[PDB]
Amino acid sequence: LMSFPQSAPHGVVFLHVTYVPAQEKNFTTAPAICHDGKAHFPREGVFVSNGTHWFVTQRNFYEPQIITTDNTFVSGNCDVVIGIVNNTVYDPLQPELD
Amino acid sequence: LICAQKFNGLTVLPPLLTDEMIAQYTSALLAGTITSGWTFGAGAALQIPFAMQMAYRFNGIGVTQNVLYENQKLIANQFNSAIGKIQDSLSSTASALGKL
Repeated sequence: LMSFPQSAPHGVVFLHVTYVPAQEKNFTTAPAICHDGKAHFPREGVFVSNGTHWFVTQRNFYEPQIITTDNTFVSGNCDVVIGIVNNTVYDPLQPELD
Repeated sequence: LICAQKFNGLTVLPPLLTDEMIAQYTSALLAGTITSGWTFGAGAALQIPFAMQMAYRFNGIGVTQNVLYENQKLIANQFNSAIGKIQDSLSSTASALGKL
């Protein structure tokens, strides 16, 4: 994160302010999801699951969201990728339409 | 040669670490890398499937993941062949160990 110097005779001393993750939990990932035969990857996160649903979240602090088409992007049919998992990729356009 | 050296006080204080220990160190490092990505250098290791960690390293150099998740097999083949070539280049009398 940062560092402050502090003088000392014939020398110098730093005080690094590092950042360290603390306590974790194991979850069941997967590389991708295809809602309509077309894959979906995370823009910056990773697909995880509390066991029942699915979410994407940043790689250093558990903070799930609902999979919208705005943190995901498509790269073609969903037959060639490994470990994909059938699910839905909820979209915000239709519910906000009405 | 060796005993001749010993024959005038010249000794060889043996190393503190024994090559078996060092080999175990490198094994530990290698397992840590191939299982925990780059995390364990910053606390406790975190298991994470390999392919996903590879895709992360690809995003590292500005290459979106789909290239990896669509060329995985080819990647594996290329890497294995490269390892074999290393085996050859070292096993062969071609000596990179001048620096030692």
